Amino acid sequence: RRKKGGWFGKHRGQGGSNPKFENIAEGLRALLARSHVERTTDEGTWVAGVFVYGGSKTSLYNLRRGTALAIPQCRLTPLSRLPFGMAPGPGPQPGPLRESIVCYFMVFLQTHIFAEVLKDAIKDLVMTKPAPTCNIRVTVCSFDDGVDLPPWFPPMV
Amino acid sequence: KGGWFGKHRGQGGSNPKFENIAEGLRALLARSHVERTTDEGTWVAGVFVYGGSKTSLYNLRRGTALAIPQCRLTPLSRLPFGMAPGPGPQPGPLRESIVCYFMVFLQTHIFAEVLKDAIKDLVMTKPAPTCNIRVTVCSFDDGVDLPPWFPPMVEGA
Amino acid sequence: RKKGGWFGKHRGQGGSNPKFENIAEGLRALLARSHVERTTDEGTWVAGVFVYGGSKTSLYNLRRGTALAIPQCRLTPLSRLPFGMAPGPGPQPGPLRESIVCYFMVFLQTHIFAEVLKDAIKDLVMTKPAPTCNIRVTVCSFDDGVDLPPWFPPMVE
Amino acid sequence: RRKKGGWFGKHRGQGGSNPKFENIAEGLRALLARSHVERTTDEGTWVAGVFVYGGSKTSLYNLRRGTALAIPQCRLTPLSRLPFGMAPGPGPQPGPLRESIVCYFMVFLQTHIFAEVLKDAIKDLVMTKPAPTCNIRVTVCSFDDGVDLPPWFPPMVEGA
DNA sequence: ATCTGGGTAGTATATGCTATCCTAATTTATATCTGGGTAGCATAGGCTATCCTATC
DNA sequence: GATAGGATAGCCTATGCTACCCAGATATAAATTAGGATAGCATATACTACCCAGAT
Repeated sequence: RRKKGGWFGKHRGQGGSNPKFENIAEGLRALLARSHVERTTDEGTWVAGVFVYGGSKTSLYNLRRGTALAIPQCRLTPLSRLPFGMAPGPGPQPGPLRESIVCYFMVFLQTHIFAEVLKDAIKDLVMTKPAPTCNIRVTVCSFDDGVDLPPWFPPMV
Repeated sequence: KGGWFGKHRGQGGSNPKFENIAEGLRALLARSHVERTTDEGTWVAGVFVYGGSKTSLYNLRRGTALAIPQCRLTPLSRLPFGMAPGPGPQPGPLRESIVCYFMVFLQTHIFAEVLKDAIKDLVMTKPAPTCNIRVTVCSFDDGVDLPPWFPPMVEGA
Repeated sequence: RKKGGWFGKHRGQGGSNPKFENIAEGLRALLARSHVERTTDEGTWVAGVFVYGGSKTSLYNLRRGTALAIPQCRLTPLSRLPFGMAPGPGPQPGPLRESIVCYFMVFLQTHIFAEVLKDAIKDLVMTKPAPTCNIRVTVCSFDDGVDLPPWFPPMVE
Repeated sequence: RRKKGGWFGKHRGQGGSNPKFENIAEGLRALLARSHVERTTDEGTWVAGVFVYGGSKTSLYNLRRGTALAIPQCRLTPLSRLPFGMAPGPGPQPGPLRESIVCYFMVFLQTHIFAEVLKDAIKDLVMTKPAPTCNIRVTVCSFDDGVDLPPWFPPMVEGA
């Protein structure tokens, strides 16, 4: 048939459970269970995370949602396009405002050891799969200053 | 104004306001020479100007585009909620606030930091609707493998 | 439900049967690995193959398969093996003594092709499980002669 | 006359002492005693089978019982029949499995220089006397390999 | 009272979500591919006179 | 004058030959579910000069 609903009542950030994302999250947290890791931090301030890019859009988004479900203590940026970086060799370099076709999403965590573990787990999860999935590159982040947005200084929640 | 002027997504350039903003930036950036370019081509750090407002951020994006040759910009995107004070419990991992951001990648730690510092100081000189701009030293060891194919690489080299 | 009684087929009716058909097909496929004549001009029986061991039914089936595979062979009926000299200088059994192990004997014309048939039967048995592998095969060389010239020309009289 | 039946005690492949079989065995042994040979092997390996055939059924069963008690190490089997073979004429040939009425029984002897002497004795002593028995031609199997020398289970003497 | 820069509506186009087809072990039948056991025709190895010549 | 000697039984011991119909191991096509992915409102920008009032 056609798309079962254009608009589902879910704005940005309204992400529910789904069997595909459920399986992806289960695989990730099984990979994330290979080492003693902490899902959160006491202060819960976002100064680190994971950078994931490359590959097709529909695979990058699914990987983002899977990382979300696997770590309910994470913060995720939306996908967006990319520009073209510096080319190798002394030639005509591209413009700053140009739009590529490569997508990316960013992860906001608290610590960096766990962020490295998450990046490694995502790398393994991608490596287990073919399709555009392997084209999805992953790198690290370290927001030493902060991505501060007032995180409701933790009481009982 | 309004309507499709025929210009596609990502067709902009010089303007006196962004020219002045970039003059201030480079004047701050010219107080100490740094290796603004890298041999490897791929960069090791990015820029994450967030805060202010969408209009101020877009103006600063243009003022950063026309500021240095070693800079390429993503479209502005929004930021995930730290923890929403609206409801009782914590929001979902995907919940995204109204604070915007955009990404431009700079090699080396000092050159990456000074662009953000100049942006902050310039918006501090400006009125307040833009003083709420804060940036972070998002340094990545493994780096980002951006696509280096410049738009004129189809018919030039 | 249907057992096997006297079908009127005397001692010598080598009628085709799918089990014996495929057994013989496999045998002559194995027998096709060497270039040895299946007959001799004078057609005098001075050699053959000796096959024994395993269950009675396996031995009979192997004999029928060798018959169908080589229409230029002569096959003796099955019977029970004797009690050969086992190790141990004790009360050796009677010379007439017979074991519970069955056997059948093949009468061919030459000896090189007889050894080829022996090896082919060995391989054919070896590629099988069940009591089939219990079947043993050894060679024969009737240098004296099992000659018995018939006087009945069954083709026309 | 005095034809009978019923159980007579002894089982399959068991010799007996009868004057006729005694005389046949004495003749064979006397022929076999003209030249000493290794009637058995130091490891008990038989490399020469025996294929007494021909004659008639009764004259062959009696020859079997006569050869039972004349040779130290022999492995005579129950009697069976023989395949037909050739056909009268160049072209036609009978079936492969077609078996004639000439009977035989298998024996085994160690070494190739005692099996031939057994053949000669079991041929002459039983053919150069009875008309209906003058057709037991022997084709003692002169193998170049071995057979199942120990086809025996541990319960020797039908005991332990 | 002009400066002044500095933010700023009003469209084509890329998104966070929710929807809809190739594949990939994963069973799972599906045929095979050989071994049991089925009887008259044949078959052993025992018997007390039978042998009947066949033989002295 | 019995016997050489095959041969003579006939039920005892129990062999097998012809051909199979079942009784399972053993590959092996074919499904099969299930895990990947590919898609629409409603927002989000980029570009559009221009407004347009701080800001004196």
